[PDB]
Amino acid sequence: RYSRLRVIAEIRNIVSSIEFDRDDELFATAGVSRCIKVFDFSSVVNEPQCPIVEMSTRSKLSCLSWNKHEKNHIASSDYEGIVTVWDVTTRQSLMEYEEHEKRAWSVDFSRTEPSMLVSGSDDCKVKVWCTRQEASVINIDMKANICCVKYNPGSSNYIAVGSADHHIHYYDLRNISQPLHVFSGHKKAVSYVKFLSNNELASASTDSTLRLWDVKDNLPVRTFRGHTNEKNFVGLTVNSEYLACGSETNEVYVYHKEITRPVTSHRFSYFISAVCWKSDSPTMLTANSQGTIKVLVLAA
Amino acid sequence: EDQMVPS
Repeated sequence: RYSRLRVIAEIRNIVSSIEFDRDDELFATAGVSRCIKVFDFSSVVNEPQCPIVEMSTRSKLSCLSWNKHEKNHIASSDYEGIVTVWDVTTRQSLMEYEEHEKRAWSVDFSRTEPSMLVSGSDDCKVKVWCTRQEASVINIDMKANICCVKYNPGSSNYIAVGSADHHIHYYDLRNISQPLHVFSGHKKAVSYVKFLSNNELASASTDSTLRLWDVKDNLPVRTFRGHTNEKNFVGLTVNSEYLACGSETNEVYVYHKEITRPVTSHRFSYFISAVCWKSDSPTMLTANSQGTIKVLVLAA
Repeated sequence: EDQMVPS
């Protein structure tokens, strides 16, 4: 069906995160330049490229997550450990969560309980927050640096936690004394976790693989190979059928979930640093370590 | 160095 990625728009330091809002109407970027920039997708695609909002931050940014119910709200995690909820219309920080003691690598707003958000940190803690409360609601003390956290798309009771210990820890937040399951397979730190569906979890790792897992029956499914990822956070994004990730060769890779080697790749000293599908469509946002953003589309 | 996965 698809053999290539077409470039349909290009906006010319490291972009750590690129994400669409609840309606795939706006998208935001953030990274080491200490600024969250919000763009209008249709304007980017139609025009020959200025953000509609910019919010300056105290610290380098590692991750963004838009709220799934409040259109205008977006969370960020930063290198000081601060997890911030922002309103892109007023530009104000609504909440500043400061309990983490080191860099927070990841933040995720729940889709099904949209006031809930989870973060993970080099301080080896996972923290769950509610936008109506200043103090964390849940704290999980883990043994190693947490690189990524993601809520299950169907229920706010489950999170996947990718750890520097090479494992994915899958928690039921109703009983955090032990994880539901810990998935071993990766040979290096797990840098991203993303769900394709309620029962299908994907991961990326600096062992140069993506992996697919079944979180209903707790099974390994598939390992994906072709890209180069031994060092950096290079991005992972999934939808119902496809996985895309960056590479330290400055190439974006796309896999179909049933096929272990790439369906296609796109050549952008540089590494791809962030990727995001436009929901279940063949359109994708991408960004690299030079700060360039491209809108790509899978095509015949 | 930035955006490096902890090891």
